[PDB]
Amino acid sequence: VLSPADKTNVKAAWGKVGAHAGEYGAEALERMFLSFPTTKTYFPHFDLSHGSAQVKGHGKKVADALTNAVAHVDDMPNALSALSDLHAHKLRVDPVNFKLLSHCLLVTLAAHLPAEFTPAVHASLDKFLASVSTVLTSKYR
Amino acid sequence: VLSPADKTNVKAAWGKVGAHAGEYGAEALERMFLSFPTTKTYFPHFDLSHGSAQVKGHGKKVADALTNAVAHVDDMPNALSALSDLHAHKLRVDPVNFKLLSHCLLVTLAAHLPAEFTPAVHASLDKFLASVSTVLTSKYR
Amino acid sequence: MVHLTPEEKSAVTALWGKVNVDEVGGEALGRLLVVYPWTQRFFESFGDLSTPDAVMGNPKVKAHGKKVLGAFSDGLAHLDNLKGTFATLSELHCDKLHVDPENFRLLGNVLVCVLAHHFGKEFTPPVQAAYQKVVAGVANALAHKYH
Amino acid sequence: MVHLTPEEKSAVTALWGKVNVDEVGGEALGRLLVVYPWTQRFFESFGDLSTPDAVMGNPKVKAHGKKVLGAFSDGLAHLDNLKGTFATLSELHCDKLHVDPENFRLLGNVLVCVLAHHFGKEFTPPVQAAYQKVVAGVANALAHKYH
Ligand code: HEM
Ligand code: HEM
Ligand code: HEM
Ligand code: HEM
Repeated sequence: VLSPADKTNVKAAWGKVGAHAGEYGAEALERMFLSFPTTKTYFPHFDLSHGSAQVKGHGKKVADALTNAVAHVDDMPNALSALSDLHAHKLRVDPVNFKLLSHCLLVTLAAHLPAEFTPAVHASLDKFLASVSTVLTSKYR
Repeated sequence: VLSPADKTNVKAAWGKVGAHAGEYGAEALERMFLSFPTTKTYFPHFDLSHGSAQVKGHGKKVADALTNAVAHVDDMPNALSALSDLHAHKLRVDPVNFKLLSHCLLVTLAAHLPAEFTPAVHASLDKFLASVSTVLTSKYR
Repeated sequence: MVHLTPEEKSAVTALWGKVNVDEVGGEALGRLLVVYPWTQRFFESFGDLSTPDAVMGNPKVKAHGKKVLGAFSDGLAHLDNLKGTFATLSELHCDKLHVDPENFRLLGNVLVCVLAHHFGKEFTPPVQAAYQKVVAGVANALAHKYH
Repeated sequence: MVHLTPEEKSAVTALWGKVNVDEVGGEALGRLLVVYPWTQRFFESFGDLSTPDAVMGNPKVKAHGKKVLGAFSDGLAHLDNLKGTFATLSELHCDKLHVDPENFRLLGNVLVCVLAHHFGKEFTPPVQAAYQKVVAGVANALAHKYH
């Protein structure tokens, strides 16, 4: 469960992400594809080369969804409903992969938010991404 | 989320377990210790020899908790509140280990319920154990 | 994968001799598709997978199960060299089929449940332990050429 | 276990030359205890672990952190024989300490986070990938003698 301090941490850190959210979403995917090559099996239709516009575009979508989640932190399941439907019924990404992206998002934030990426903030962000992951995988079976 | 059909499946299978719950809980532990030796790291204070009173007693307490959960499948969080506190604050078992015991409980039920362990019941029990695991890990952070 | 003691090897070979490969193959693949429905993503060309019954009775599922467990079966003769034995298959699953190796682990656990259901009390804790090592071994061998 | 392309190797080595083991070690262990609090079960004798500030400022956490990363640094020097290198410590962690090897994986991930935090833009996607391989290697080496 996200405590009030968790919610404050998340909104503050994401606040600072601001306009770079899209750039960071792409970087996180890039990190994921290089570090955990099995994740590439879900994007056989993409050009996964460094700088790919497909990765950049997808990065923006992932980022926008996370912004939406931050904005609706008290009402995540409803806000992410269509996305939970999509992952469960069409994309069908193994639940294990969510932990890999989550880690990569964390690494990306750490690399860009020296000041804000405190141990307390790190913990809150990890809890937040696990909550998002839980919701997205909620309707798998 | 357990569907109403899931709930029916679980109560049916567990009903059949009946009075052997405790002997089954012990066998599941022995299966876990043998197949996933890293789980022994949480029981250095136990005589883990086959048929030890410690393992039999522990197997019984595990089975009782499961029975409690089946009885209160609509309100698991509340029913297992005390056990979730114990696991989060005292035992502090890494969450990965819940998946290993759940798998060994599934194998145990499969080996003892030939007639009842249909694909649909298997699916329902898998989800049920995942839900129990989630509730027990709920208060970790 | 880990250590198979000659005893643990023998316990594997002995039970396997009693397996109906085609039957267990169909059962394990069908149960994978029922228990972890996301795995159905590769099989939309197999037709009707709407219910447990439809899955378990689908002839394409049964036929694919037979193929998969037949290769598994052949691997049991090469416990000493799984990586070599599964290299080309590893490559194919990565490069052409795009199958997340996590599916091999899921199948392995479903297979263990199937054997347990099939063998009852003969599937003892030590026998399970040996098969766990084999299923993890096979999964590792199939994921080895992923890149 | 670690398969490193020449480039990934020199990448690893170059970054490690700039790490203050003392400082990064204390950071990595403290963050582990904060982010995954259940890991505190091995350090009951370390003092106050009650809040992030208590954890991060604990001298025993700082001391232990230094010890662990120093042993970790030695592995960097024997990337080709991680298992031989860590055998003794593997046994110690199993037999005397009773540490679930899953903890080695959590620490490896926290370490990556710490390096990214410390080095910023220099910790590029390819560099991270090389470190992920190393960390997995190390954790595997440490879990090797478990029984
Ligand atoms: C924080 C976790 C995640 C979030 C918020 C997220 C969000 C999204 C969004 C917003 C889309 C676009 C949907 C649309 O086109 O309307 C999408 C699609 C997709 N996602 Fe997820 N995703 C997450 C995790 C994952 C993971 C871990 C994987 C696999 C490794 C994955 C694989 C895909 C794929 C393959 C698509 C379709 C992309 C395309 O065809 O362009 N996602 N996701
Ligand atoms: C289905 C999941 C589980 C259930 C329902 C469960 C239930 C229980 C129960 C009822 C107790 C006894 C509480 C008491 O004495 O009042 C207990 C204790 C304990 N459990 Fe859990 N458990 C589960 C998973 C695990 C796992 C996966 C592990 C480690 C691999 C574990 C390790 C322990 C330990 C070490 C104790 C302390 C027992 C002693 O010192 O006698 N549990 N658990
Ligand atoms: C023990 C694990 C497995 C083994 C030994 C195995 C083996 C095989 C073999 C021998 C083939 C035929 C290759 C050929 O065309 O020459 C095949 C194809 C295939 N496998 Fe695997 N497999 C395993 C697990 C899986 C899993 C878990 C999935 C997905 C859930 C999967 C998906 C596929 C698909 C989609 C094909 C192509 C089928 C077709 O074109 O008709 N396999 N596999
Ligand atoms: C990078 C992986 C790790 C390495 C290389 C490592 C190395 C070491 C070394 C060199 C020692 C000193 C042994 C001695 O007393 O002679 C030690 C002790 C210890 N380690 Fe590990 N360690 C690692 C990860 C961990 C993790 C993740 C944990 C648990 C979270 C852990 C728990 C301990 C404990 C409890 C001790 C005993 C300290 C004491 O006596 O108070 N270690 N480790």
